[PDB]
Amino acid sequence: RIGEVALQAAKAVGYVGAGTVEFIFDTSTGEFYFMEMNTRLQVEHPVTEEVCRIKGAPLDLVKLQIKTAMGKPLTFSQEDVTLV
Amino acid sequence: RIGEVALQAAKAVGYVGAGTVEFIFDTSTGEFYFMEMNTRLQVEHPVTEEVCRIKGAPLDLVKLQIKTAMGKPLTFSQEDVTLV
Repeated sequence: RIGEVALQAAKAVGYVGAGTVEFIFDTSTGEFYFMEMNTRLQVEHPVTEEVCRIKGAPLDLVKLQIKTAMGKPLTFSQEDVTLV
Repeated sequence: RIGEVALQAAKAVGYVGAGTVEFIFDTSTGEFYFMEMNTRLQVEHPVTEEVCRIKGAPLDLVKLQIKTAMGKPLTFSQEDVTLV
């Protein structure tokens, strides 16, 4: 679900490339509320990489951003990506 | 290459669903020239199916057409499909 909310916001403003949506969460309430988003690659990009593989292959975040600039379209759905 | 030519024509007119582009070819010339296209599912659909697999799974042409009508987007690039 975190994804469905995040994709709605990025589509609404229109977005190309890589980015990060930030939330704020309370355990007692159990719900997440939007706080801020950054339209820029974070410093924490290589961290999230260790917990995601696409089509069984290692993921490179910067690679795609160059390929995104290339104009080529993607090759994978949200599905091909799995955490490990 | 047959693909690159076919995709150009379908994009130019705009197209949704399944279709077939027909060519005419001379061995002596070695080049293919456009003759006609049909904007309709052929009768020969199950034939081409035996020579194409997507993500290693059996392909169902009619299935996708319902899923295309569903509004869901695809899950595979031109690559995932291989002949066998």
